[PDB]
Parts: sequence; structure tokens; C-alpha cells
Amino acid sequence: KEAAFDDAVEERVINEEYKIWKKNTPFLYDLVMTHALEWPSLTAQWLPDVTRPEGKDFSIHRLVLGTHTSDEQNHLVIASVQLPNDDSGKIEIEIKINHEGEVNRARYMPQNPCIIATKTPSSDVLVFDYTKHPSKPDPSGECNPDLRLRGHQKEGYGLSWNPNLSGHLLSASDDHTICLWDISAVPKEGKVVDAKTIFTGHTAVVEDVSWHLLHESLFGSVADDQKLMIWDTRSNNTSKPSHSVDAHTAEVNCLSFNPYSEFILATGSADKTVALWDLRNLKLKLHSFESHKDEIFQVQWSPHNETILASSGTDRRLNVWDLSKIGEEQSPEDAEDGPPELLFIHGGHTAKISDFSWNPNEPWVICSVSEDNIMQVWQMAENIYN
Amino acid sequence: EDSGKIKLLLHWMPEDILPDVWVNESERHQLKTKVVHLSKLPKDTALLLDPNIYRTMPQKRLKR
Amino acid sequence: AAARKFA
Amino acid sequence: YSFKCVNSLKEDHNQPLFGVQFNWHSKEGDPLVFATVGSNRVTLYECHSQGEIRLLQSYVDADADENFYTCAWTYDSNTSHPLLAVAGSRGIIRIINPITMQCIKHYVGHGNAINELKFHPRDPNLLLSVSKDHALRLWNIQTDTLVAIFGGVEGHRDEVLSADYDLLGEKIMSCGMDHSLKLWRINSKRMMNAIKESYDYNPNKTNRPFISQKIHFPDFSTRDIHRNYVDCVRWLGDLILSKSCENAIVCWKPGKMEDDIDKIKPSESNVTILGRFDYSQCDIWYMRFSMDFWQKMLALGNQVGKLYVWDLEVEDPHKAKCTTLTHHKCGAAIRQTSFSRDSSILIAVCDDASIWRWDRLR
Amino acid sequence: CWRKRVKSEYMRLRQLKRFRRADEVKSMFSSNRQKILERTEILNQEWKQRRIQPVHILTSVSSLRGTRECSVIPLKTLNAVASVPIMYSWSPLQQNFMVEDGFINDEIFVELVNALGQYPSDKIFEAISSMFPDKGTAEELKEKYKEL
Amino acid sequence: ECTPNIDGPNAKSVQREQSLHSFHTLFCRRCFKYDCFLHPFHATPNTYNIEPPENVEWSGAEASMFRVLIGTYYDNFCAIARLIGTKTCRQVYEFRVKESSIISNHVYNYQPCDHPRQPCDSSCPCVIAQNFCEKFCQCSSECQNRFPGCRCKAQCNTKQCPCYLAVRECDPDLCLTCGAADHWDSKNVSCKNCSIQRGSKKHLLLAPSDVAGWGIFIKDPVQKNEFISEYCGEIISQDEADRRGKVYDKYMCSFLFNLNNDFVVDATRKGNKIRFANHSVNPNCYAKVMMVNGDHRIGIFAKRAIQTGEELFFDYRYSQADALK
Amino acid sequence: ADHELFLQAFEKPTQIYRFLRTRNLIAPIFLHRTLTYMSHRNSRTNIKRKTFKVDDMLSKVEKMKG
Amino acid sequence: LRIFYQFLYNNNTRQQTEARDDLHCPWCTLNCRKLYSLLKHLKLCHSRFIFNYVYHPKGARIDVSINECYDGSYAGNPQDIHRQPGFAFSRNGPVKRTPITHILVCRPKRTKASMSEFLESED
Amino acid sequence: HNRLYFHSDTCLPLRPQEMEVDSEDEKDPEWLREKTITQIEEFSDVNEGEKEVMKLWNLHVMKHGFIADNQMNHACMLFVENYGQKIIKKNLCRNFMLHLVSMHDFNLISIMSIDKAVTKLR
Amino acid sequence: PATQISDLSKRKPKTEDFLTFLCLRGS
Amino acid sequence: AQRKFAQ
Repeated sequence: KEAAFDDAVEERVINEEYKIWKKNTPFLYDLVMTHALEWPSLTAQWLPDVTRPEGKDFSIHRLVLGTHTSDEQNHLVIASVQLPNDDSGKIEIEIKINHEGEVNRARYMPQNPCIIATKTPSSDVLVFDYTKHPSKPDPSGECNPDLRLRGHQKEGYGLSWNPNLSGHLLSASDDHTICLWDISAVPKEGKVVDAKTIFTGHTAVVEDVSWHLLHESLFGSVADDQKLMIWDTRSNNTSKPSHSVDAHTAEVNCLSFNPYSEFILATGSADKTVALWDLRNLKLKLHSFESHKDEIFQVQWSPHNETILASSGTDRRLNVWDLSKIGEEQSPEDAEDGPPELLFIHGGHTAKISDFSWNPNEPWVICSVSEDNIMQVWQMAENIYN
Repeated sequence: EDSGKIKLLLHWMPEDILPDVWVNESERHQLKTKVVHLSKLPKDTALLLDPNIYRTMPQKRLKR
Repeated sequence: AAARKFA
Repeated sequence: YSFKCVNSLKEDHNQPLFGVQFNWHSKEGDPLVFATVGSNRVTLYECHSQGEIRLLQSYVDADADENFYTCAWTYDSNTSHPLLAVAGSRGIIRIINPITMQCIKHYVGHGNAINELKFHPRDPNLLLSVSKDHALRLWNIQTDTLVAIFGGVEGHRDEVLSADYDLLGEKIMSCGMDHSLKLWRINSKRMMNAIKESYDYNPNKTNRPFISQKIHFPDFSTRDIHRNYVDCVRWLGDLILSKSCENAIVCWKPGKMEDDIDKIKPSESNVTILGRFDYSQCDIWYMRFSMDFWQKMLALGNQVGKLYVWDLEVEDPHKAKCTTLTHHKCGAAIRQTSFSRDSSILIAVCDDASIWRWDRLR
Repeated sequence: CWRKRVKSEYMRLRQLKRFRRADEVKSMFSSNRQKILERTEILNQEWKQRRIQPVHILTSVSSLRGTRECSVIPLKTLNAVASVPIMYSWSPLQQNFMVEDGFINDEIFVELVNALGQYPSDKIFEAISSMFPDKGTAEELKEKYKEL
Repeated sequence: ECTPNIDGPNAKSVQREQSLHSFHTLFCRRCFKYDCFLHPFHATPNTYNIEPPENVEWSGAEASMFRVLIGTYYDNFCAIARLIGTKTCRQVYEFRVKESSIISNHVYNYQPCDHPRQPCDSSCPCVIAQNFCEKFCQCSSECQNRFPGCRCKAQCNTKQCPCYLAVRECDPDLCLTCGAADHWDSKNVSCKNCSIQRGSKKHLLLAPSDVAGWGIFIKDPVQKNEFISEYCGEIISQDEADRRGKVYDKYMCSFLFNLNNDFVVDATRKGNKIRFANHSVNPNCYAKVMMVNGDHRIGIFAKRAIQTGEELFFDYRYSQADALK
Repeated sequence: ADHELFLQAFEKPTQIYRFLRTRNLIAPIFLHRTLTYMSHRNSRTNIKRKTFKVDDMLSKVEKMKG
Repeated sequence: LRIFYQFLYNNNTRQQTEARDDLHCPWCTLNCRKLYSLLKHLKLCHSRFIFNYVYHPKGARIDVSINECYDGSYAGNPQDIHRQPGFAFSRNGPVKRTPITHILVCRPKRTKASMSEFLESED
Repeated sequence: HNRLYFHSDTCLPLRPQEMEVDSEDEKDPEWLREKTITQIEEFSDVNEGEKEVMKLWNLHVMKHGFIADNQMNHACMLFVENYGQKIIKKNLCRNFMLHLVSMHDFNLISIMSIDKAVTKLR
Repeated sequence: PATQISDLSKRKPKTEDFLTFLCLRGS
Repeated sequence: AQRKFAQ
């Protein structure tokens, strides 16, 4: 074909980009650590479980990976990374856990930061507890669901715990469905368990969902209806949300909220853009960003900075924005590079970027993962914010 | 001691030459103008129609 | 001799 | 017999051609392809009645320090498309589809040049191949595996130059720069099993490579036919034709003048020279010869542009009929000749690039 | 008188040997020829079963624009595929291993002493000595006679 | 000096020597295998009435069986009857009676001391070699020129085990405390000077170098003076080394390694992965020519710590006019 | 002399960089202002504090009729 | 400031030298300011070849040489990429998951860089 | 990067599914067996049965790889316990008895070993 | 010296329309 | 020294 030949020369182009990227890495970053995983993750999430032994350079943080795989046993993972502090290291896996299916998403409960959860290509979601599983699997051993959930009909990519409450948990799918569970209720035998409540607002695949970080009853929801619904629970109308907005032109994937604010809400999308509304007026798209080249899958505000934000997707680039810098009348060269609110671009990944995450407990560090089994963690240079 | 093998395959190179020539004919980014044709940005979204590959996917068929 | 290695 | 130089092409690179081969896997009467190899080029051709050789296609590969010095033909079992396997110094085999016009499949196993290729005449997938790594190997193209290595402790002491299946394809000979000549088999249950396994493999399912069924031991070895190097070798039915740098082709059989071939066993140390075709003026190596699909004629080039061609059905049968066919235009060295499915057409590509299509009366 | 006809026996067996062998070898050729015809016929059947969709010119009805060319045809290049360095074949171990460091046949010679024995003996060793450069010492050849 | 079967009907009875000469000379106690490769040896070998009768037939070469078991078993009672098919001790004794009544600081290679009528004196071959009188000597059992063994609890790796000073390894019939003998077939053992013998080699890997062509990379990490593998090959003469070295400089690639003043190793035609160790004068491995049971083997040892994926090298210790490779 | 070989050499690295020029002007790998040695660019300094952001200056009374 | 080049091929062959229009990247058309910035751009972003300078008599000169080494390889799945036979899964095939050996590459640790871009003005 | 790896028999490339502690390196190379076998057969001055028994013992030795003397008092027992089936398929009992005596002559074992061996056999 | 970096712009365009003096009379 | 090429 034409296509099959364009998309070989492309791969050659990719490598050429990559090597020049590498030769400039001292001059863009303060740290990078590329690790080639043995199977691709589709998921990341740091933990707050920091530690720093004494007379040292570094601390140790933790990851929560997954695994997409061809045939073998999927098993989710929890790494330990190792980075210097003030004035080198390596990262390794330390605890693996078998998994019926593959791992689409996985987010830890912030109340107890060991009770992680997980989606699967099966309709069900799971819950684990890496206390009560061994540090490695073995066939003689046996992995219980360690609590199992149920309520969908198909799979998806949306999870969320609610940091205001404990145990409350939200999900999503292509099932046109947003299910809600509580687990503080039955820590009995009760392995399987069904909805506190479902919701059916959307009329397309619903891609993401998340709780608002200050109210206890308040979560967004984002679909390929082009839409954005905002549900308040404790209303009991499970197809009529409080607020709604036809947001973007194309599909909508990501939904996000700003921690240091109370009414702001970023949002990603497959019209190569990012939008940030405000709850007090959902009709008014405050701003938009226009420097991606393909659909977007993840947007994450950063903590330690109210005002900044980060985005990724198919186009192999993870961008970081900034809202202070908006409207800044700029030299022609600046426009020659990119708009001003755009702050940094990370061109390290030679494939789609499946997920990424900021960490708490360091200022500006991101882990970012791919589909070529690569995992970078990187701290952008210091001379860009000061 | 050791060179290594260049990945750029001299079967790509023709399809760098050809579209380059299609371009210097059409949109004349070398002769009629400077090496920078316009400032090149202001269009934003249909700049990918010259060439075939200002940006293509790794993959057009995808799991998610 | 034709070049041989030692320990 | 008698041939006539109806035509004589020349290339547009001015480096020697080494390899030339027909496609004996043509349709009935549909015209006669043949491939020429050179310094980095593969070069098909179409010949019309009264010459009019047709230059169909021409392939090049990147490196200038490669030199494709041999080709060979096969077909696909399922799809019925010709293919074409080329190789040389850079040390790789690859497979052309003149239909899709693309190098679909390569095989990077050898340690050096690949001075020959062949295919198992029954089974079009079992590409033998022979290298300057002291070792033959035997691939299987359609699963992209390595079935065997007919090399080892006893396989060879010096590079290798030629090989040849027999008509049944149930046996094989290796020729070498170690002044030597050997047999192998394919008929052994061991080796048949290896091949059968090779068809029945799939790297997705397993978690373990295919096992390259090595063979360190031959079925015969002599160093008393020849004294200098050895260039080619041919299974004239169940006799062995094999030349050298000593001005004559030799026919022989292993053992004494009546003993069977299947019951020769590795301890056998007896030769039997029962024929000798003679010529003059060759004192260099890699100077092949060839035969037809009926094995009725034997064409041998020479370094002086001279041909020789021999009949075989009781001419002498081993002493009369030398005949050199010529012209003073390529007085340059002829490496490799050929024939087609009939003994009509003859080529002799030469050291100054020229392609000398002969033809016979009638 | 004896020695004359001894050399004459030598010169006659030079023809007798080939005359005996010729029938044998040509019988071999004939047998081999039968085999060849049988086999090649089976292969020819195999050839005539199969049809292969033969080759013709490149038909890039399009894309013949300014690329490399022959002489004249475009020069349809191919992939630069990665090499591997150079190995010489070798066989594994696990322990060590030790290793240490014109035309004439005696058949026609014994055939000649039989041609003498079929119908003092120094006459038939001292004549063969006076033309061989590097054989020499026909007393040893008579020691061979006593043994062989 | 051949005979017929003893399994077979064709069983011409013969002397004890006459039914052992085959095994007598085809076997190497130094190797524990019949016709060993690196054990060529074929010379004049040193050492190795009142009651009625039983009218029983001694079949073909049951004579031979009884005859050879006779010198050897010192006249057992029932044993010989258990072993031979279905015979009777009375028949055995009568048959015995029928038979009775029928009457410079170079190194040289090890060659066991054998003495008809002396100890391992100054005239001893092993003593003149400046090498010990190993257990395969025919020296007397009290030979002072032999080796004592080691007296270490669990490890012998340091300069504490006496095996290590003059370079040897724990010969498991003198070193009984260390752990050399133990795990006769199994391998999980604490002594770490028994590595060559059991062949506790590392799971190496072959891949293209970054200096000269191919090269060899350990997969899993190690620590200083840990064992990597042995430098296998073909043990041949010095002159053979020279002949082959000529034509290998003609190839321009060399695998030769020196063993002693008399012998040389070539891994060219055959050897193990660890022949691909590239050259460097910043190496991370090195070579000891270690005696093991009288056989000079070669050990490749990590000169420092190494982690996953690293490359191995060593000081070839040569003029190296050729490529480092 | 042979210019031919010289050209054949320098032609491979040029074609590439031209191609990359025409991309990275559109789809950049990274930025040429987020960088040490190109400190020249980026007339700006990391300063402003903002969150209460809604200015909603969206008068825009334009509509159609027909 | 002017700018000149000089094309070294085998150390004593043709140059066909140069003298640029501006202080931009003749390749990538970037617009640096200093010579420092230029040379760093030039050594990093176009390191298929190699760059020297007196910088000039009149603040301009550069010398260029086609790089020998470069390490112009493939970076990806070292297996199923560099040798998958030329089918639809040859060089890339990221159509689904595959394994790699666990590798690990730490590109920078924590940089020690002076305010001055001169270091390159000194080197 | 920790780079591409090859098998050492073939020089085909090594998948990571197969780096897999399976090491393509092992005590009994699959040819040295065949060499030692075909090297026995060369011996003119010896017996068929004898040769057969020698081959079986050499193969056993190559497999397990014994070093020590004590190990022989174990190895004889091992050898019978493994290849008595084959010996009985051939019926080489007398030869094996002779072999055991031949071993004993080298001070490698005692009468106990012999008796135990044949008893295990029968 | 003369002949601006349009030299580069004749290496990619040697043939098929490279134009005017410098780009044709480069070497 | 049997050369490969003829002069």
C-alpha cells in the first residue's frame, strides 16, 4: 500500500527525532530515568509511601503499574524507584500479583494507601490488598479477588475513589453506564458486591469520571457524546444530572479537577484540545489549548502548583501548560515555537503515551509510560519555573 | 573500530527526495522564498497535508 | 612462537 | 552439439557477473526468464524469438561493499509465485518476489559469504545454502526456521564452494576448498523428523526455540579425487561429477567399480574414477559448470571466453567430443553458464559483464 | 629371450586392463542412465502438474518519476537489512579435548606377476628398475613378490 | 590379543589376563571413562577323594568367569555361585581342584609417579617436575611428595585453605571438611573452591560486541574472584600451536591460550562461549591456570563486581599486533 | 577529483535534516525556548498568580436573520 | 557577524566552502543569537556530522566533517524489530504487546551547568 | 541499552521468552556421544558385546559427569538402575560382571558393590 | 568566500528543477 | 596461491 510505506519511513523519522532528543536531554531536564519494562503498562499512579534512609542521596517512592500482554499471565506490579536528593540510582519491581485479564486502570484508595483497585476487559472490577498477598506469585499459591465488584455489562477505563469519603468508588464503560459502590459497608466474606447506585446519563461510550475534591457528593463524567455531565449524588435522578454542557466538537476522553481550586475543571478531548470550565458557569469555556496533533487521553493537574496542568496522547508528546502565562504578548520567535501558555514538551516517548502521573512528595516529577514497554520518570529543568 | 548500521534505509531516502522535490516545486520552500517558507505556523491544522508525513500515527488501528 | 596468551 | 551466438548483451555497471540461472518453474511454453547477478544487482531478463532479450527488472541493495554472488529459483507452495534467492559476501540470504517486486524475507545466519544456494527439487522450501563459514546449512523458507546444519567437527576444515542435491533429493554432496568432498543425507529418520518438525512449529505457541538438528558427521569423505581446490559438483544420477583447478572434470563413484551407493558406509575409503572429461586453459577457481533438466549435456566455461560442451549419452563416453564455441568479443573469463528446461538455450555470463546467449539449430 | 616377452606382457596388459574395464564401466553408465531417466521423468511429471503465474515487466503504471534507472528501466531498490559480524563455525565443549599431529597401481603389478605365473626371477625385477626414477630397489619388489 | 564373546556361545575359554586385556588397557582411572580423549596411554602396564565327585559340565568360558573371579575373590563360598548362573559349591571346589591339579620456573604437565622398588625420591618423575605426587601415582601410599588436603570448616576460597597457595582445587578425596566430595551428584554446596569440577558456570550470553565483532555478556551479577567459566578447547602441542598460528594470522583472528611449557589450548574449532571474551587492558575478568586432579584447566574469574548485561573481557597479555577483538 | 562521492556522502545527512526542519516547525519534538543554550528566546519570567480566573468578557451580540 | 563553513571530506579533498546569508541554522533555519548557542544547536540537533571553528578572522568560520560513528541505530524492541523478516511486522510492529528484557538507562542524574554558555566558547 | 542476543549454536537471534535460564550449555554435548561411539567401533582387537557395554558406560559417565572415587560406588548402582533395561534387551550380564571386576581391580570399589549391583540387576 | 549555503539546497535538489547559478554551478 | 580473478 501507500499507507504501509508511509508508516515505515515514519518509524525511521521517529528514531531520528529520538536521537536528537537524547542529545539535548541534559539541557531540557534535571532528571530522566528510562526503564524498559518486560511488558507494557497501561497505567500509572504513584503512591505517597515515601521513604529516605540516612546518610543518603535519595528517597524511595512507589508505582502502580499494570500489564497489557499477548498470552502470558498478567500481573500488576508495584515498583520502587530511586532518585537523588539535594546533591543516581535504579528502579526495580518488588511485588507482583496475578491478574485474570489485563490491567486497564488502577488507582489506590487514598484513605488506606494499599487497597488498590483495577479494571479489566471483563465487565467486573476488582480490589486487591498487597499486604495480604505474597511478594511474588507462584502456581502453588493462589490469588483471591481480595474483594470483587460487579454492576457493569462491559469493560471501560474509568475509576475513582472519593478522597472526601472512605471506600466509595466509581466506574465507567462503553456500557453507557456509571456505577457506584461502597465497600466500608461490607468488609465481610461478601466477595462479590453490587451497586449502591448506577447512572445512565450518557448515550455514548463514557470514557472517564472523577470525584470533585472538596464536596463529598460531586463528580464529573465524560463521554464520546462530545459531552460533559456533572452529577451530584444524593439527588436520586440517575439519568438527569445537575449540570451539563456540550463541550468539545469531537469525542471527550479526560475529565479532571483542580485541587487548589474548588470550581475549576480541566477537560481533555479528541478534538486535539484541552478546555477548562468553571462550575459556576458550565456554558462558558474559559480557555482552550490548541497545540496537540491528535486525540488526547489524559489530563492531570499538578499538585504543588494550583495553576498548571499536563496533557498527553496518541501524538507521542506530553505537554505541560500554565495558566498564569495566558495572553502574554510575546516575541515573534515565541510564537514560532508555540503559544505562551504552553510551557514544556516532553518528546521522549517513541509511541503512544498510555498514562502518566505526577507524584506528590516531589515538586515537579512525572512518571510517564508508553506502549513500547518504556517508563520514564523525569524532572523537567529548574530554569523554566523560578 | 566499529561503525554500526544506519536505520534510515536508502529506500526511505528516495521517498525523502521525491516529496522534497514535490515541495520545492509546489510551495517553493527553498528558491522562491527563504528556507522558512512562511513563518509556517498560522495555519495550525491542515499543515499536515504537505507532505503525507508531517505527522502520522504509529498505529491507525488501535485497541482503545 | 606464534602469538599465544599467558594467564 | 552445435550452437550459435544469436545475441550478446552487456550490462551497465561494468563489474563481473557470477551467477546466472533460469527459472525451471515456468508454465508450459510461457517464455523463458533468466536471472543475472553482479556487484550489487539482481537482473532479470526476457528473451524473445530471434533474441530480443528483455530486461524486465533490476534490483539494487544499499551497501557498495556487498556482492551478490549467487541466485536461485523456487516457488511458493500455497500461492504459486516464483521467487528468487540471492546472496553473497555481506553474508545474507534474501528472497525476491518479482511479482510484488519486493524482498519479502531474509535469513541472517551465516558467518560469511554464501557461495551457493540450491533448493530441494521435491520440496521447494528446503533452501540449502553454503558458506565460507566452513558449514552448510539448510533452511526452510516458509516458516523462517533453520532446519539443520550439515557442518561441525568433521564437516569441513576450509570454506565451502558447492553442493548439490540428487534427483530424488534424498541425499546431498558438499564440495570445498579443503580439497575434499562429502556426503550427507536427508533420508535418515532423524533428519526427516527434523524437517517434519520444522513444518510443525510456531514461535507464538511455544516458549522454546526450534532445535537446529546439527550434523557433525558425514557419510563419506575423500581427498584423493582432487589435489587442488574444488569448484562445483553434480549428481549425474548416482555418479559424481566434480572439477578443480587442474584442467579436467572427473566423474567418479565412491568405493569399488560395482558397489551400491546406499550401502556405502562412512568407514569406506575407496574411490572409483570411471570417467574424465577434458579441456584446457583453466587455472583459477569459482568456475562453475552445469547441466540440463534431462542431464544430457554438460556446459563448462573457461577464463578465455572459450566454451566447452559435452554430450553424455554414449559419445565416448568419456573421451571424445570436446568442442569449444566462440567469438573474440568477450574473451573475458566465463564464470557460470546455464540451460533451460530444454537444452536449447545456453548462456555464459562473463567477467566483463557480458551475457552470451547461444541457441541450437532446431 | 624371457625378458623380451616379459616387457611385451607389460605393454599388452596395458591394453588388456582397459579392455576388461570398458565393458564394466559402460554397463555402469547404462544402468545409471536408466535411473536418471526414471527419476527425471518423475520430476518432469511434477513440473507439468504445477503452474506458476509467470513473470513480465514492471508495471508501475505510475511512479516512474526521476528515480534511479538502468540501461532503460527504473532501478527498483530494496531494504538495507542488518548484517551480523563474522563467525567461523565451531563445536561446543564442556571439558577439554586432545588431538595429535605418474599414475600407477600395485594391482597391475600383481596382475603382471600373475601373467608371469600363469604359464632366475631377477630378470623380471632388474628391467623394471632401469626406468623408474623414484620407485627403485627392485630387490624390495621381489621381497614383495615373495610375500604378495 | 583378542578373544571371543562371553555373552555368546562362541566362548573359547581363556586366562584371566586373556579375558581382561581389552578392559585392562582401554580404561583410564584418571578419567573414569573407557577410551578417554585427553588420556592417551598404551604402554607396558604396571599393575591392575573322600566324597564322590561332581560330574557336572562347565560350559564355554564359565571356565573364564570362574578363573578370573578366582584370583580376585580369594575363594568365596556362596558368592561365586550367586554370580555364575546356577552352579554348586561342591562343583566349584572340585573344579578349583581340577584347575589346581591342571598345573627456569616453567610448568610441566603431570605424569603419575610409578615406582617398582623405591619411594617418590629425587629420581621420581613427579619430584623432578616440581609437581606433587597426585593420587593417581603408583608411588607408595606414604609418599611425602603427595598432597595432604585441607582443614577448613565450610569455605576454602581465601589464602586460609592450603589448596590455594600453590594453585590447586579441593580434590574431593583429600578435602573432606570443605565440602568438595559432598553432593556426589547434587550441586548445592558451601565450598567455593570446587567450581570448575562441578562446572558451576554462569549463564552467559552471546551478542555483537562494541569493540571487535562478537562478544560475550554475563546475564546475572557477580562479585570479586567469583567463577565465571572454564576456558575449554583443544589441548595440543606447542609446535602445533605455531603451525596453526601462522595460518590463523593469515585468517587474522586468534583463540590460542597457553597452558604450560608443553601444551596449548585452541578454542577455534571447538570450545565454549567464553572464548568470545573480547580484549581490554581495562578488563573485568582474568585467568588462572589451575591444577585440577592433575589436569591443568583454566578458570575465568571476575576481577571485580559486575551487574546485569555487562560485557566481559580479559588481559590476553600479548603483543597484540593484530586487532584487539 | 571525484565530487560524485563527496556529494553522495553529504546528501544523506542533508535530506534528513531538511525533512525534520519541515516537521519540527509544525510538530516539534521539544521546544527551542525550554532549553539552556537557547536561553535567548522566551521573553518572560515565571511570576503571575491567578486561580479566580473568570473574566467572561464575551459581549458578542452578533446573530443572523433569513 | 559573517559566517563561513568548510566541508572536510577525507581531510584534503573538495570543500566548495560557503558563506551563509544570516546567523541561522542553514539546515533547520532556527534563529540563534550568539555563536555559543549556534554551535550547541549544531553539535546536538545535527550530529550526523561534526563541527569545528576558529570562529574567524572576522567572526564567521566553521569546519564540517561527515561523522564516522554517530550510532545511527534503531532504538526500540531490539528483537522482533531489527530482524523480524520483511513482513508487515518487520521494523515496528507495535500492533500489540511484546516483551523486552528488563533494561534501564538513566540519561541525566542532576546537571552541573554554569551560567555561561562560553564553556563551548572555550571548547 | 541491554542489546540483542543470539544463540551460540546457530547465530540466530534470541527471543527473551528463551533467554530463559535454559542455557544451551550442558555437560553432554549431543555429538561427543556420537564421536566416542563411532570411535569404539574403530577398535579391531575387541568384542561386540564388550564394545556395547563400554559405550553404555561411557554415555552414563558423560551424562552424570563423575569425578571422585566414592562416586563410583554410587555410579555403578546408578548405571544398573538406569541401563539394566537395555542390557537385558541385549542380555550382556556376563560382560557387565567382567566390567565390575575390571573396576574393582582399580581399587575403586569392594565386593559389596559388585554383589549389590548384580542383585539390583536381577 | 562565495556560494552561500544554497549548496545544501542543491544536494537535496541536484536534478529536476534546481535553479539559478549558485544551485547549478555549486561545485 | 591460486588466485580467483584472471589477472
